[PDB]
Amino acid sequence: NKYKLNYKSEEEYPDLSKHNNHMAKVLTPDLYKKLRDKETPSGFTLDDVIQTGVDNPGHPFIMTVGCVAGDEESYTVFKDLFDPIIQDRHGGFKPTDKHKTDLNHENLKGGDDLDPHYVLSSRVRTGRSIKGYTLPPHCSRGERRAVEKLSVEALNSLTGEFKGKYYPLKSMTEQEQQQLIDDHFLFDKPVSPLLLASGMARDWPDARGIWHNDNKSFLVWVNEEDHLRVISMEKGGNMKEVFRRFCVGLQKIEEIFKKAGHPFMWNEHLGYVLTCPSNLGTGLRGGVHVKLAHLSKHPKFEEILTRLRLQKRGTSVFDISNADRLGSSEVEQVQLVVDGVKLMVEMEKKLEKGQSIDDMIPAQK
Amino acid sequence: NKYKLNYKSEEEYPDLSKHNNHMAKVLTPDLYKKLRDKETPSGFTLDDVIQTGVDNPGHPFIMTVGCVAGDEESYTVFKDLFDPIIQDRHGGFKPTDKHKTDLNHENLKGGDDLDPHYVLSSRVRTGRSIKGYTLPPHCSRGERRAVEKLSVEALNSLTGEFKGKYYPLKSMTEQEQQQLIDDHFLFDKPVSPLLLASGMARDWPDARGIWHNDNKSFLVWVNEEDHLRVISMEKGGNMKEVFRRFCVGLQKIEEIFKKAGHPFMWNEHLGYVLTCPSNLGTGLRGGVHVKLAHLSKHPKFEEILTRLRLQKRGTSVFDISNADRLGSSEVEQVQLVVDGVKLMVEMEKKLEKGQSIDDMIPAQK
Repeated sequence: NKYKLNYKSEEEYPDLSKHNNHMAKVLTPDLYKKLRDKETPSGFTLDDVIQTGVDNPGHPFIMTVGCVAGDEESYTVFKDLFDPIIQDRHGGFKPTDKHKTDLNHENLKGGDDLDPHYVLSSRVRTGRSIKGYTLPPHCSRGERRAVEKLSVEALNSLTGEFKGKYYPLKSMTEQEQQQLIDDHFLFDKPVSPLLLASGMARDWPDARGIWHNDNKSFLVWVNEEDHLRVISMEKGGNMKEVFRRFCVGLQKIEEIFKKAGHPFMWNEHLGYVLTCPSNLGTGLRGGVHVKLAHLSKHPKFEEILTRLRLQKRGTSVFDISNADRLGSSEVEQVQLVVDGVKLMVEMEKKLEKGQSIDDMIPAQK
Repeated sequence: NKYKLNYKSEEEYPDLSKHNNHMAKVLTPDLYKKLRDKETPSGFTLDDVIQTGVDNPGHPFIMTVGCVAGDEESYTVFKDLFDPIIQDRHGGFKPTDKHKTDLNHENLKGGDDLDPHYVLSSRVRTGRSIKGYTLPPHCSRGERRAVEKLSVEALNSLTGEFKGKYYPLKSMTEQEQQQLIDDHFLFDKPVSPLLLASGMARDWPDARGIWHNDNKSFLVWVNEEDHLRVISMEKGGNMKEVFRRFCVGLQKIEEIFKKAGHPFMWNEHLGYVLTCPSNLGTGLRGGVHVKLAHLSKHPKFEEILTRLRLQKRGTSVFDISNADRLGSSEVEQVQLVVDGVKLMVEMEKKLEKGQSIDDMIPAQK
């Protein structure tokens, strides 16, 4: 990435011509001129935020964020870039709005145990950053190793439902690796160019690794896209339990990290901070794998997804999850999943009977 | 890449465990400790030289250099790393040896017009760096654009045998591009991980481009692996003429660049400097495409290649070229090509007749 202030702003300004990303829509020659000479306490500059957006012009059909933060201070130092990108990507969320965090699983009160004939598996995942180290697109091997070191020691101390074991990618045996492959716990070097272009793939697999509890119901990936990626999963429909395991496991790693002088990066405005702006706030994606045989063929599938504020992705089973991140707490996001997936299983149980279905007005369930 | 001097040398030292590259053989904890705090006038550090070697452990069968220079001063500033790597890769070439350059095509005197029934095409290529800008793994868009700017204006002024036209990759029409594809003049974004890991692919295709004369006998690629890549080619066997066009065209771009305050990077010890250490000296690769029907099946093909000091690669036609770069001048390298390919066509004309063949002792032809 890197700039050179001996050069004129216009000589260094990126050619964002046929680019279709949140970064390219916001950058103007002035914004670059104004912020091109700044940098974070760690040496992270604007050229470094926008690099992956200069390299990846993408496709007109879909918009990527096109930029990353290498620090907790990148969001502040370069707020004039990030601010409008955050308001756009996250539905008008202003520079002056606040993000409420809610990990009291007891507040899911009104959320349940979804139909096993339709919900194959239930799952909640989030991403965390650790205060004190820079984010993956910038962190040094020393920083990476410290994050891995701190995490492994926290995880190794966990006990009971949370007792588990760590699996470094570097010295992984074929047996240890095939297991993880058919356990769905494995990750490898990023092939995505949006990921590769921000420089977060350097030194692979130094300090990267995989941790999971003995029950294989709780998983943590270390040093991949963000310092930590945590997941609570289950076969079936007990979303309450998946969220509760998730919440309790998170609070146990969080206090160990607090005590060591390294809490999860978090601020009243952005909630939990992570490397990609589209993940700010909760970093959460709670979802299910549902059999929507008829509903998915229905003309109003897309619209019903939108009004329930959920979204889907491949796997006639779909991976449906909440679509919000900033502006709403985790209890409210996993609440919308329980609600709209309950509704959709009802709708599917009607079409099975040749009956017509009824949508709800927007933003509920 | 990047380091952090607040960290202990051992916390930042790379895990070069099962790596098989020239860099990994030379780095020791002390060498890193000693040089990790240095940097070139441009900000280029050791983490930046060795990065592509930390990322690419490679294959035990073949050795890669595993490091790059982002400056003319990287070779000096980090001489303790580069020095032994250069002596190893280039056959004992000491820190105190000198490189003689020889672009007097008249000195090819004793070199000719190779057999057209066996030599399909003749070709000489080299790489150049332009003094004043950093090398591709580090250069900014501003620097890249300046190199492109300076080159295009030099090339555009050339006339006669050398009149030509420039083709930017950025605004290339499909017609302009298919032509170049079936003209064998086209290049695109690097897929090699050794290339991608040193950061030289940033901003693609900003400031990259393709230039060729009207005769399609002279070609220059701008801002790809090195600032410039120049090639003189021809169908057939007139190696004298391919070298002469090559030498004359090079001297014409060289004087234009001298006059502007930007000569080709060159020093009495390393000859022409380029981003990869394996290319130092001449950066030259003169070669031919030869029909070696019987000789290539011969048990002593590999050995005869070695004693002639040539090497081959795919395309029963082979692409045979000189194997040396540092320690020998260009006239001596293209001389070894004319000589050994003349010898090999003779050998092939014997096997065609059921006769036995005779090798020469090492380092000649």
